[PDB]
Amino acid sequence: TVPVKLKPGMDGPKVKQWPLTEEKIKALVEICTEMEKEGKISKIGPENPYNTPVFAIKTKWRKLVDFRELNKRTQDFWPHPAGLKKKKSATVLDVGDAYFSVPLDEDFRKYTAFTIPSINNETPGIRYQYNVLPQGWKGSPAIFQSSMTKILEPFRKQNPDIVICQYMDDLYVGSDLEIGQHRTKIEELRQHLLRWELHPDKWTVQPIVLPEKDSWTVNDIQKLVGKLNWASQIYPGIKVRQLCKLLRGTKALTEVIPLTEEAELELAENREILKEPVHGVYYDPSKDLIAEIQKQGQGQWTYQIYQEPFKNLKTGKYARMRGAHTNDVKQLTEAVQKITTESIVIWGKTPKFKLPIQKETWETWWTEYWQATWIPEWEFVNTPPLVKLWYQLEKEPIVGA
Amino acid sequence: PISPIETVPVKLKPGMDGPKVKQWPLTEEKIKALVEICTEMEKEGKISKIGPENPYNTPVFAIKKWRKLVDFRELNKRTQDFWEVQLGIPHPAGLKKKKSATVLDVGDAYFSVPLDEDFRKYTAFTIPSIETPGIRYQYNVLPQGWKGSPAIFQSSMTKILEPFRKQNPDIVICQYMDDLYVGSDLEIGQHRTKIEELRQHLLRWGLTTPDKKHQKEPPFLWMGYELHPDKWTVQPIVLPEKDSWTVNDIQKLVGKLNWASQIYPGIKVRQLCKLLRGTKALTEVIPLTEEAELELAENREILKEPVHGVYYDPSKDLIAEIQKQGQGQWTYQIYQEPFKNLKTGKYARMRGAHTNDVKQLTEAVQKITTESIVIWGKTPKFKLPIQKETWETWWTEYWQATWIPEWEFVNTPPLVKLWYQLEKEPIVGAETFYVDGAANRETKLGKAGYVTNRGRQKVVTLTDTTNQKTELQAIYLALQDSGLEVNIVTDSQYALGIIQAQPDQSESELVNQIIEQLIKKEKVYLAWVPAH
Ligand SMILES: Cc1cc(S(N)(O)O)ccc1NC(=O)COc1ccc(Cl)cc1C(=O)c1cc(F)cc(C(F)(F)F)c1
Repeated sequence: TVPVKLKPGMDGPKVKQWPLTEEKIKALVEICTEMEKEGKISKIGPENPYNTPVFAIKTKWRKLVDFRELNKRTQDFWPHPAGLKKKKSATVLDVGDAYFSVPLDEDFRKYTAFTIPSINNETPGIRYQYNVLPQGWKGSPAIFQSSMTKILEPFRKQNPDIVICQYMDDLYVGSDLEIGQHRTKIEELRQHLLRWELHPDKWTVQPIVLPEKDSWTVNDIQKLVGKLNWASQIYPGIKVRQLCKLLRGTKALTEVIPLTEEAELELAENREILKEPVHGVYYDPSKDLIAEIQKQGQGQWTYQIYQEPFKNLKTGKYARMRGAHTNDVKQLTEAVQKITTESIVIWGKTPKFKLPIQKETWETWWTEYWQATWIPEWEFVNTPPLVKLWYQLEKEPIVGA
Repeated sequence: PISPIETVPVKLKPGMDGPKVKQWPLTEEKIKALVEICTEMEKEGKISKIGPENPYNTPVFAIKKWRKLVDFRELNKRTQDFWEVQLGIPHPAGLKKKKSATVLDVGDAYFSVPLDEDFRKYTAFTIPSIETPGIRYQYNVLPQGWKGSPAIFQSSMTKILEPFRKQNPDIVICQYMDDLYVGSDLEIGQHRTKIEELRQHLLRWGLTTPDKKHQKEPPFLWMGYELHPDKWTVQPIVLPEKDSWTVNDIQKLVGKLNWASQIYPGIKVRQLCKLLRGTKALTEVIPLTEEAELELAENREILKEPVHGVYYDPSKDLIAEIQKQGQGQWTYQIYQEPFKNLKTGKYARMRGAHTNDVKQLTEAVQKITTESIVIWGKTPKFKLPIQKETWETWWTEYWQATWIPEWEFVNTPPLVKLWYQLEKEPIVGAETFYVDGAANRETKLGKAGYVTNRGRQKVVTLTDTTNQKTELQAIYLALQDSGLEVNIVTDSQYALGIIQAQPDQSESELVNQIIEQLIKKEKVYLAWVPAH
């Protein structure tokens, strides 16, 4: 086994276990009892002070350990196929079981210590740590690196067309073949792997679209002007001078105001300026990727990925999944997973999220709907009224798709 | 007898060394007692006479016959950290109803487990002399008072109860400190036999269990609770009658009163808390007001009530109902069968800078939900004093992600509703007030006013004000002077916040005033435009 180390001066994770539902606890006990038998994990004592949270997801239950903290504290290791985002179609594959075969440095195991909580604190938790490479750990894909090339070299070489990228436990397979032929090449790989539905191009960036009024009212201009003013932070060429001149006086909020020809042009120049994303925005590896989400309501969500304020790398909209209506929390996690997934596909790293949800609310229920082998970073924020109003103006399909 | 269980490898914190604390001098009377006590422990195999090669040492003391007391604060300061010795304590409402439950005190079991031989050196302590070399020892077992003893003991007890548990899945054993609570639905004779099987089993591992003189029997005192076979109650609460109360006495009192409001309905401490204003010392005597005497009086009557709950029945529904006692105050009870509460509670008035009742409601839900997942491993069916339509209208159009688990409506007033709803669009035929506020943030002298489209206008000169307050006052005036339908235009960034949140309570007196005004109108539309 290769000796893995924590980053200099970094101590092990000592994250507390969040309470779980009985259903979920029983599951983990079963899963862990079996793993124990297979010598994948071993119970530990109190002398091991470290801890990483764990939980269960989805049919049967799957175990998911939140190594986010251990990953940060884990040493770094020694490419992203920019051709992945271009392929007509990509399929995600869970290659986590791969690591269970590789053993883990014994000196590093103590850090993988996790706990299965007990209902009503009637008994102490059940502490375990890993013997083999764990799923969700930064080091696992890293160590098992050489072994993943070997099993992939043939398939790749055979199909030098298809692009394959690996992130944590997932394997992203990018191709251009038609559906059937794609799924076919996938199963071909599966099989190959069994012995040991995204569309990147279709993701067009949407432009803001200023309202088109038959006749404008004082209010319509006030709102339109507020949005533009704000939006001037992105497009400096945006002007609201002539518009703000129509706004002189103390007219009824509902009174119709005829537009002068300057206002006409001003709005017209403004519409042109909005026709395309701002010039000069490029991705920077040395910097964190940022994902901000705003709840638009009616099941609609708008997001923006960027590293520098107002210099978006991508922006978008997400509409709740079928049967997610009464659950805001559900819609958001599904949005996070989708935004996080596109991020991986495009940049090969997950972004940190600015979630318009209260810490407690999110932390109480997000795992009930989580489904990825990974977990991004997040912070909770207070959406500025205007930022919401702005991206609510994004353009949408003539009819649909 | 010491336990034949393997030791847990302990180490001193990063880099630091074992303690070398000086032995406080003692009286012949005390040294005498320590010599005897220690001789016993040495005999029992608990401590080992060691030599001078040990540079470490911890101070020993004698208390009241006499009892030895070793001070490991230093050692604990140098001893590695351990697993959080189960910080969460069990709540009676979460214990499953069982035909029989037995308590097994495994106390002196700190002295019953072996100490990592490598670490024993750090535990060295010294018995004085009348002067000459004192008698030196070190521990061979978990020292009482040492940092790792609780965790190592609990870890040990867990290993030990492992086989027995697998062989008796019907039986349930709870581990809490130096105690074992063993319960089952077996026939009382069968239960008793298994208990004895266990004593014998623990005995096998060097864990002496109680004798008939130390054996506890129902009811059981549990963190202020009395656990009876088919229900729990709370140990009577005592309110010290006096004719002279100091600040300290009053706070003390408030403290207990606050704890009792959880279980008991109707507890109040406003007039009593009032007594704490401007206090200069804890010993300061504060005379009780009339209202205060009355309060304290009625509370005593409330505590004289037989408030009880029941145990958990994992086969029946878990229902949780909520009421809005007052603004910001919420009460709840979690039961399975009507009136048979597992537990009840109350949530202190949150003083958020700006929020609304429907929000606070969801926050209460959440706390209860988290609390439930902890106590029962499940989340309750909610019975909320809010109409599904009211919930639907607020949530779907609220800037923040929010949610409530499966719930139903229960019309038990007062209900939680939306105190107002800003119009979606401008109002036609409604005066339009263009409000504005400005102030020298330095001299704090400002002006607030408006100008409606109908020609009505006003301006007020304010001193000792802030710009935020002038702008807010601008709006207040508009609402104040406007009719039941008004359109308000402001370039206030904060108002932008009201439009999004539509709060019905806040920290600002101003905002609160405005809210009253807002609530009162029949139709209000707030519009924001960039300043200048
Ligand atoms: C209190 C009682 C007496 C009898 S009886 N007929 O006297 O033997 C039978 C059941 C019960 N209790 C129940 O049905 C439900 O309670 C229980 C159900 C199961 C178990 Cl293992 C213990 C209890 C307790 O009463 C109990 C008492 C304590 F002091 C502390 C704790 C603990 F620390 F674990 F939280 C639990």
